[PDB]
Amino acid sequence: VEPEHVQRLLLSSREAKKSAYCPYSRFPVGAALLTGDGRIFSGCNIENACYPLGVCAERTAIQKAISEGYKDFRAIAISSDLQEEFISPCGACRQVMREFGTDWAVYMTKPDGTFVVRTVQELLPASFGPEDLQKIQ
Amino acid sequence: VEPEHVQRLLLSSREAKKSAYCPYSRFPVGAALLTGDGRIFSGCNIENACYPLGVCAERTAIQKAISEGYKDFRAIAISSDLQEEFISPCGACRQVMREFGTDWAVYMTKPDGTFVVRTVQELLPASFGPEDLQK
Amino acid sequence: AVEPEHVQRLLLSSREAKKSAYCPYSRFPVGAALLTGDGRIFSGCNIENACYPLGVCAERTAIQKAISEGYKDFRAIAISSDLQEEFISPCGACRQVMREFGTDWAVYMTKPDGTFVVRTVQELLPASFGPEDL
Amino acid sequence: VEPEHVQRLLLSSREAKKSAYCPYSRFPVGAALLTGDGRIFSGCNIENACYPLGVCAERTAIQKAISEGYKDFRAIAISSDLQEEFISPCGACRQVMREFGTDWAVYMTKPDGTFVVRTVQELLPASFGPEDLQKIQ
Ligand SMILES: Nc1ccn([C@@H]2O[C@H](CO)[C@@H](O)[C@H]2O)c(=O)n1
Ligand SMILES: Nc1ccn([C@@H]2O[C@H](CO)[C@@H](O)[C@H]2O)c(=O)n1
Ligand SMILES: Nc1ccn([C@@H]2O[C@H](CO)[C@@H](O)[C@H]2O)c(=O)n1
Ligand SMILES: O=c1ccn([C@@H]2O[C@H](CO)[C@@H](O)[C@H]2O)c(=O)[nH]1
Ligand SMILES: [N]
Ligand SMILES: [Zn+2]
Ligand SMILES: [Zn+2]
Ligand SMILES: [Zn+2]
Ligand SMILES: [Zn+2]
Repeated sequence: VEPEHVQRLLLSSREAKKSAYCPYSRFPVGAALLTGDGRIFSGCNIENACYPLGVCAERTAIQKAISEGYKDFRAIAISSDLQEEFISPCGACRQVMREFGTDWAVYMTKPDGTFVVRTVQELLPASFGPEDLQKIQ
Repeated sequence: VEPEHVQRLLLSSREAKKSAYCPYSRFPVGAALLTGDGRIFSGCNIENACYPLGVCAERTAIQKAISEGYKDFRAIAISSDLQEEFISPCGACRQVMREFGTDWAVYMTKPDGTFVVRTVQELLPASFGPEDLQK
Repeated sequence: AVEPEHVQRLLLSSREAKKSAYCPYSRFPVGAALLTGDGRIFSGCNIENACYPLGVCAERTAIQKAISEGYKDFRAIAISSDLQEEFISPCGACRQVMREFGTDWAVYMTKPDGTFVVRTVQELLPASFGPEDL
Repeated sequence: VEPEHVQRLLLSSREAKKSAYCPYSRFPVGAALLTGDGRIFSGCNIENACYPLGVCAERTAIQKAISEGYKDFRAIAISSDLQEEFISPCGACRQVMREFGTDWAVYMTKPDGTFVVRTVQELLPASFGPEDLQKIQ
C-alpha cells in the first residue's frame, strides 16, 4: 500500500482521470501502467457519440505503451470517482491485458487511496488467448 | 440446468458454428444461449476486413436473444474446432454476459463433446457492472 | 433502392425492433431492419453495456442476426430512432460492417414521421477499406 | 516537395508502422496525428487473439493525443505496406475522428510516399455525431 512504485501508480492513475473525455457518462476513469524498467504510461476513457466506439482508460494506457515499444508490464492501477467501490476493469480490458501476460498486478482503487490487488490471471481465469489460434510455438 | 436442455443447447452451439463468417482467422465459433423459459438463441462469430469490427459468437447469440425481448438467461454453450482445449469466452463476451447476471452457466466445450462449466461470476471475478453507474 | 412495399415493411420492422432496445444508459432507442436478396427481413436494436464500449448498434445487431442464419446477400437496411428533426444515420463502424458485405445496397435513414433519405453504402463510406486490401 | 508539416506527418506515419503489434494479420499500419499547435502523436494497430479486441493505428494515435490534453486536430496520415492502393481508414476510425471535428485532413498514403487527401466530412458524409445526443433540440 506504500511501496514507492505503488505510490507512483496511485498518483498517476488519479491524475490521469483529469484528462478523461466522458461527456456522455460523466464517469471519469484514469489508469497508470507500470512497465518493467520503471516507466509509467497513463490513460483515460475517451467516449464517442456512438457509445460502442469509446475506449477505456486501461486500454488507452496499454495502447500508448505498446505504440512506443513497451510490452513488458508489471502493474496497472485504475481510478474513478466512485468513493464506495474499488474501480474494476471490464472484461474487454482484461482480455487486452492478458494478450500481454497473465502474471502482472491490477490495482483496483478508491479515491481515498485504499485498494485491492488481483492478477490478470485471477481477473480472467481459463482465459482465451494466443494459444487458441495456436500462436505460441 | 435440465439435462434435456443441456444436450439441446450443446448441439445448437455446434450447428451454429456452421454459419460462421471467419475468412480471416479461419477459426469458426458457435454459441447457443438458453433463456429462462426454455427458448434457445444461437450465434456465430462474424469477422471483418478491419479486425476490431468483427463480433464473437457469444455476443451474436446474446444480441439476437435481447432483440427478441429475452433478457433472462440460464446458460450459454460455446463451440469451436479447437481440439486441444475447451473453448472459453473472451473477456468482452464475459462482460456482455455479466450485464445480464452473474449466476448463470457457461459451457466451455471441445469438439468431442466433453466440457467444463463455470458461472459468469467465476469467469469474471470482482466485475464492473450496472451497479457502478447507479445512484 | 427498392419497392415502397418492401421499404414500408422495413420501416415498420425497424420501428418495431426499436421497442426491444436495451439502452438504460443513453436512453436513446434505435431500431434497424434489413432486407435480404430473397426477400427475408431481419431486425435489430441497440444493446448497451455498463461499460459503454461493449454496447452494439441496431444495424450490426440486425446484420449479425441475418448472417448467423446464413444470409449474406443484402438489398437494403432501414434505421429508426426517436430523433424528430434528424434522419438517423449509421455510425462509421456500422458502415464498415455493411461494406464487408457489399457497397451497392441501400441505407434508409428515417425520421419518426416516415420521411427518409436513402444513400448507398458506397456513398456513406467512400474510398473504403475492405476485404480487397488484405 | 510537400509542405514541412506534410513531410513530418508522412514520415512519422511511416515510422509508427514499425511498432505495430499484428501477429494475426501480419498487416502493419502506422498513423501520425498533427495537432493545431504542431505536436505530432503517432500510433499503430495493436491486435488481440480475439480479433474484435484489437485497435487501429488511427485510434491509437487519437487516443494518445486526447489522453494528454490535445483535442485540436489538424491532420492525420496513415501508412501500410499495401504497395498499390492508398491505405484508407476503416469506418470505425472515421467515426472517432468525427467526434473531434469534420473539417480536418486525412492523408491516405502508399509506401512510395504518394497520397490522396480527403476531409473527415468527405470520408463520413451525413454522419451521426455528438449533436444527435444533445438533450435539447
Ligand atoms: N445509428 C446508430 C447510432 C447510435 N446507435 C446507438 O445509440 C446509442 C447512443 O450512441 C448507443 O446505444 C448506440 O449504439 C445505434 O444503435 N445506431
Ligand atoms: N474501469 C473502467 C470502467 C469504465 N470505464 C469507462 O467508464 C464509462 C462507463 O463505463 C465508459 O467511458 C467506460 O469506458 C473505463 O474506462 N474503465
Ligand atoms: N487503416 C486501417 C485499416 C486496418 N488496420 C488494421 O489492420 C488489421 C487488419 O484490418 C487490423 O489490425 C486493423 O486494426 C488499421 O490499423 N488501420
Ligand atoms: O470469445 C470468443 C473468442 C473468440 N471468438 C472468435 O474467434 C476468432 C478468433 O479471434 C474471432 O472471430 C473471434 O470473434 C469467439 O467468437 N468467441
Ligand atoms: N470464444
Ligand atoms: Zn474496459
Ligand atoms: Zn468474445
Ligand atoms: Zn453503429
Ligand atoms: Zn480503423
